[PDB]
Amino acid sequence: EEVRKGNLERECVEETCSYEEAFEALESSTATDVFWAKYTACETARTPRDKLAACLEGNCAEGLGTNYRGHVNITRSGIECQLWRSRYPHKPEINSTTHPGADLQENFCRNPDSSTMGPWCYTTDPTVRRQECSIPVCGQEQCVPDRGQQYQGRLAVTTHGLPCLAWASAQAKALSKHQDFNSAVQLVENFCRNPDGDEEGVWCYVAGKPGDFGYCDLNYCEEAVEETSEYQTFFNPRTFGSGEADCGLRPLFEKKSLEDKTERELLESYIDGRIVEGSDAEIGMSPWQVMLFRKSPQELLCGASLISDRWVLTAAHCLLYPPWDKNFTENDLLVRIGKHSRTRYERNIEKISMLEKIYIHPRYNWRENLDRDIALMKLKKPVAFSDYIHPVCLPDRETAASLLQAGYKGRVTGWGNLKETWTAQPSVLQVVNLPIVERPVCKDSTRIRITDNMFCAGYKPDEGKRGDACEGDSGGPFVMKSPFNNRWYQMGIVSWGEGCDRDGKYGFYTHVFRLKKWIQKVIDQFGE
Ligand SMILES: *[C@@H]1O[C@H](CO)[C@@H](O[C@@H]2O[C@H](CO)[C@@H](O)[C@H](O)[C@H]2NC(C)=O)[C@H](O)[C@H]1NC(C)=O
Ligand SMILES: *[C@@H]1O[C@H](CO)[C@@H](O)[C@H](O)[C@H]1NC(C)=O
Ligand SMILES: *[C@@H]1O[C@H](CO)[C@@H](O)[C@H](O)[C@H]1NC(C)=O
Ligand SMILES: [Mg+2]
Ligand SMILES: [Mg+2]
Ligand SMILES: [Mg+2]
Ligand SMILES: [Mg+2]
Repeated sequence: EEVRKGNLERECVEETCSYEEAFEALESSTATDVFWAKYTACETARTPRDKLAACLEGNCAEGLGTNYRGHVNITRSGIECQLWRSRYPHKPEINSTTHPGADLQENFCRNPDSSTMGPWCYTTDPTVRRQECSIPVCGQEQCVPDRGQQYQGRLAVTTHGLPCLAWASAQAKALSKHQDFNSAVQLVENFCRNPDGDEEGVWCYVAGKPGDFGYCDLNYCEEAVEETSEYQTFFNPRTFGSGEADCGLRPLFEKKSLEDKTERELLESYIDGRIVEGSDAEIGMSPWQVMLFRKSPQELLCGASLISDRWVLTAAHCLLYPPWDKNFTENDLLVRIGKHSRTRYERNIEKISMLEKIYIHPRYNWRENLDRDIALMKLKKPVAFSDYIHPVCLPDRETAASLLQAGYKGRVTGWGNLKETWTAQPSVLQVVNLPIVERPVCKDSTRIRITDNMFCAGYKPDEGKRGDACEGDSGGPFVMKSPFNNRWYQMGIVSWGEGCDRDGKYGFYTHVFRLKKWIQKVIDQFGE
């Protein structure tokens, strides 16, 4: 009757025990002492039972982490743990015999010396001896970290309920090592893994043409990102197209050692008193700006943002919105670039270009809050830049915060195309600057809830201010100017603030810094 064994459940955890008692009826002595090792670690978590119960079984950090008996390979950063068995790169001061208390098996993080920093391991990185690991703390359940860079679980389907493809799958290996990853990531079967340091999160492949990749739904911990010039080329020119080397350097201004009328105003904290309305932009002030027209009828549809000589952004809901019947093929549309009069045709200033292919961010969802309201379009032929056409620089995690702190305000350049899908009207491009508003103040002014993916902007209303919410085009650029490398970076892709109607308040724009890698897979998908 081993099934019995005066079970502890009642003797040692449903109430405490603290030894002997783990004696009368209990054999295999050192196992009574490996239990005791566990039990001394769980010490301070004696009440309630479930806490202790879940401490002893150890996928769980209590206090200084000694109790951990789970299976995590990786450190805080991404470094793989050097097996405890091992001396390369590091001869251990603490081998399995010297501290036989802790379970020093394989490379799973432990804490046999109970260092204040908690569970840790030896590194495969020769410059780093021991780096602590980030482990599920007891009673703060779920919360994936590092955008699923250290994801060692088993998720095998996309957000849209599609099947992941195997990571060899004949062609899924043919295109794998086409690009470099982090090899400290175990790419099993068909599970959702984040090789390429994707700021968006984990993902996998899907049935379709080569390189099809839905993303994976996982509860990531809330990254509250809101805490000639030298800007290195992230992209691969051949696929992405040229431009990045020189992006965000306005021909008529930056290159000509010129500040426009309202840019110096951006520096200041809202000098308690001075707002500036949406006047007309002067020429070459928002060159990356784009206009999306329907072909037949000649119907202006949406704003956009040049990022190269090749790729351009917009708001997914400009081509796909089933609440209407928006489903535009490439043959339905065209874009215009470097325009200034909405109505006139700019002869030998503006370029007309057609579409080659459209790419709706795979995690686009309109059936709730327009999550990932993002799209991507390639032009059937590249575009030649000028003093009127010029691309905007794209930011990363690091620049977000850097620019959302030091820089206080941003900028919405448009022909008010968002507003005017509602009334029935600016004739010429309007520029206007808006301060980013604290997220919590933005939260309790709106019903539709805000992920970390979206943010708010505008001046504070005080009972006598009418809502200038809805400045700019829909799918157009919100932009910011770095006071360090002196380049224009796009932060937002204008979306419907509420709709726009409801407002006597603030203005909404989707984040972009997490796109970076999603883009890189798409330009490859299409090709060179
Ligand atoms: C790092 O994590 C990997 C991935 O889980 C571990 O390797 C797996 O080990 C289990 C059985 O122990 C197998 O079922 C999987 O197929 C393995 N996957 C591999 C080898 O890719 C591995 O144990 C961990 N590494 C260390 C050094 O502990
Ligand atoms: C563990 O290292 C210590 C270093 O003080 C040494 O005494 C012992 O022989 C080593 N044993 C093993 C198995 O590594
Ligand atoms: C648009 O319609 C076409 C059929 O003409 C088809 O490709 C598809 O069902 C629609 N596109 C989307 C994204 O739903
Ligand atoms: Mg019970
Ligand atoms: Mg007893
Ligand atoms: Mg007794
Ligand atoms: Mg007794």
